[PDB]
Amino acid sequence: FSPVPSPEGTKETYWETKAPSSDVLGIGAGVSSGNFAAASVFAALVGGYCTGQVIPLTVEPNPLFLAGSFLLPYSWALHVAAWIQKNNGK
Amino acid sequence: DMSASVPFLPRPAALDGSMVGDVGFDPLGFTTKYDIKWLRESELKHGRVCMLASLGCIVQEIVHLPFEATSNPVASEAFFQVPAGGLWQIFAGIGIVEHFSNNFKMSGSTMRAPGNLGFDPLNFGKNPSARARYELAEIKNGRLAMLGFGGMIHGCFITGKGPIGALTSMDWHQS
Amino acid sequence: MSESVPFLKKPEALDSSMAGYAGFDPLGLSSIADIKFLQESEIKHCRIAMLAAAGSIAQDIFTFPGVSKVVGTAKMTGVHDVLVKQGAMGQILLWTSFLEVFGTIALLETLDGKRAPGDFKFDPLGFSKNAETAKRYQLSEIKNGRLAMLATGGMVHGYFITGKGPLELLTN
Ligand code: CLA
Ligand code: CLA
Ligand SMILES: CC1=C(C#C/C(C)=C/C=C/C(C)=C/C=C/C=C(C)/C=C/C=C(C)/C=C/C2=C(C)CCCC2(C)C)C(C)(C)C[C@H](O)C1
Repeated sequence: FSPVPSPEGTKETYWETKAPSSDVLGIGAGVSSGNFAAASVFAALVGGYCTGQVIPLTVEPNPLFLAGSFLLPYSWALHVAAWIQKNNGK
Repeated sequence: DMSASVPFLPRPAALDGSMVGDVGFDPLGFTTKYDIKWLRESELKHGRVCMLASLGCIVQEIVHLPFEATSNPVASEAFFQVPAGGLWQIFAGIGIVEHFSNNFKMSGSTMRAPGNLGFDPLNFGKNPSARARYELAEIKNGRLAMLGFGGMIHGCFITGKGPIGALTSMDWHQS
Repeated sequence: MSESVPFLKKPEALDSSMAGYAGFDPLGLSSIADIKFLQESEIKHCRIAMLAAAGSIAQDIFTFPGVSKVVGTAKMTGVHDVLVKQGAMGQILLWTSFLEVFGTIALLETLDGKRAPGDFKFDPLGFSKNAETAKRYQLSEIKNGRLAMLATGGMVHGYFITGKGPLELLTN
């Protein structure tokens, strides 16, 4: 009804292809699919290991293991980015 | 193009080396959000209050009016160690003199050179160039007096002595 | 292809002109972040690291008047804990925070394409007035700074094992 503002750098992200354009990856638009796939596997193993090392949680835990356990959900987004880049020829 | 005070930052577009005190020193972009006439008159008012306050704090320890409850040298403590009513009367005096001085104006309404409120009964500014030089003197001593008065009043919170007393006996042999 | 790493491809973001270029970016991190941000970040890490390695050596060489009486034994990172009880660190923190505030403004101006990475125009002595000798001092700053990051990490970690401190650990 009036112009709706969006921040500078807003681009068109609607896709009807097999995979979205690499622009949907933001700052990761230039990373290759091999690098996302290897980072995804790495993050999944390190995140699962760190998660496993602190499943009995105690009042004093190792702080690095806590931070490293956040790599398991991050790996899901990494392998989705690997599928997007492999189907974009990157 | 580049600020004189800060070589790497660009010059604040607003200043243009026109007002006295313009060494291009506005890194945080405060002139873009407010009018500079209001800011300059505010700067002059803060510096004038701080000049009066610095001189007052200095002399309180050295010389006090010889009456009971006016003998506490430490400025900070002298606020509490004094009749509340008398200082309250001074606060009320600060109100009327201001309303009359600025002709009864707000932030937009105040703008008349900024800070030129007319209270110069003696003819010091004979030469207009001597007036400009005295303006540079006023702003620089006002800036010094702002930092200086802040520095002594926080010394007085730390040392508990007063300006000259804190300077003369500064504990070199401990923290 | 890349110079430093012959099997790997030349980094896209990196350029020959960018001082201290060896074509070294195997993981392609320069593609992820803005290259000017990484350049400013590397230059800043270089300068902090240079100061820290020099400080580590100097702390083993001598001690400013009165410091022996606040801290007796602690040499590298132990001194920081005693000084935070005092005002020594808080003071450095406050003034460096103030200096970094204008560093933040400088970063914003750089990221819009105007200022150059690490260029704060701080050249009082006449050391860069040639623009060929200037290029050599820029590259020397980056190489000494990179060496200093590795060194500072090396010295602090050696103190973590032994507690000796850098030069005394060299002696014993
Ligand atoms: C921000 C300013 C400021 C503030 C809040 C105070 C506040 C105080 N002072 Mg200090 N004082 C100041 C400035 C200030 N003074 C200045 C500038 C001087 C002159 C150097 C003094 C000299 C002074 C003495 C000698 C004594 C106080 C005392 C006091 C206390 C009681 C008030 C009193 O009797 O005043 C008395 C004020 C005077 C005798 C002189 C004031 C003259 C003015 C402010 C300076 C000249 C200004 C100029 C002509 C134009 C003014 C315009 C203005 C009216 C808007 C109170 C805590 C008394 C106290 O309890 O001390 C512990 C005391 O004995 N003051
Ligand atoms: C990252 C840097 C860093 C840090 C955090 C510290 C921190 C400390 N040092 Mg180490 N030190 C440093 C650098 C550093 N120093 C450097 C560069 C040297 C000289 C080569 C030293 C030499 C040294 C000795 C010999 C001793 C300390 C000591 C101390 C402690 C007391 C605080 C003090 O008085 O230091 C004061 C430190 C200095 C004054 C040196 C700072 C010099 C740099 C070059 C400052 C330059 C500012 C720069 C020119 C401004 C540029 C402006 C531009 C950005 C526009 C504290 C742990 C004492 C201690 O506890 O050790 C047991 C001690 O005895 N330091
Ligand atoms: C914690 C703590 C504090 C502190 C503190 C400080 C100052 C902590 C500083 C920590 C630093 C700077 C660590 C850096 C380590 C460097 C590493 C791991 C590089 C390894 C190089 C590798 C793997 C490969 C290198 C490579 C090789 C060999 C081959 C190719 C070349 C290259 C790529 C170079 C305090 C002061 C608050 C006190 C408090 O009580 C305790």
